[PDB]
Amino acid sequence: SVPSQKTYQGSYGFRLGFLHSVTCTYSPALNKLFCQLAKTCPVQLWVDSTPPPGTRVRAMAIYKQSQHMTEVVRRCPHHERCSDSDGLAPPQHLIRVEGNLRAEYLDDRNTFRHSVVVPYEPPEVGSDCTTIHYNYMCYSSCMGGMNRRPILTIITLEDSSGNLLGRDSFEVRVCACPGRDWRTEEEN
Ligand SMILES: [Zn+2]
Repeated sequence: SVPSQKTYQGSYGFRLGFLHSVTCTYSPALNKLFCQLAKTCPVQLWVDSTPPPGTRVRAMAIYKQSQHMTEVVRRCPHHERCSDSDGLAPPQHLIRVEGNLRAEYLDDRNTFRHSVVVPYEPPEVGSDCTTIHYNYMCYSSCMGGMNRRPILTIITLEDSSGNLLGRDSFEVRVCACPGRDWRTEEEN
C-alpha cells in the first residue's frame, strides 16, 4: 500500500513551517527541502490550538513518482552498514530525529515501512511553534537505495492510538550541494 499524502490541518490546524536559509534550505515554490547528508533539518510544527497530552508526531518517507510509490524507502547497502548509529535509530532507517531521547522507531509489520515518532511538545515560553530536528541518512543518489528517485517526507500528527489528527508533507533531495541544486531546480 501507499500512505496518504493529502494535506489535512484537522481540528488543531496543524501545518509545518520551514526556516528561511548552505547545508539545508527549503523552497516554498517547489515545496522541497534540499539538505546535506546527516545534517540538521529544522522543521517547525504549527497549530491553532494545543492538541491533547499523548499526541505524537510521525515522519515517514515515500517515493514521489507513481511507478515507485509502492517501494519502501530505506538506506542503501553501504549506509545501512556504516555503524553511524546514534543508539536509538535502527541502521536501515533513512530519517532520524536528532536530540530527543523519547524518539521511537517503527518497522511496520504489514507495510514494512519505516517511521520515527516523537511526543508532540507544546511551544516553550516566548515561542509560537515547536521545532523538530531531523537528519536524512542517505543521499538521493545512493545506488541500491533511492537511486536518484525523489522522495516525499510525510509528517503526521497522531493521537495516542496512532489515529490521524493532521498531515503535511514536503519533497526532499539529500545532496552534496543543496545551494546549487536548489538554484538549478528553481530555475527549471
Ligand atoms: Zn546511502
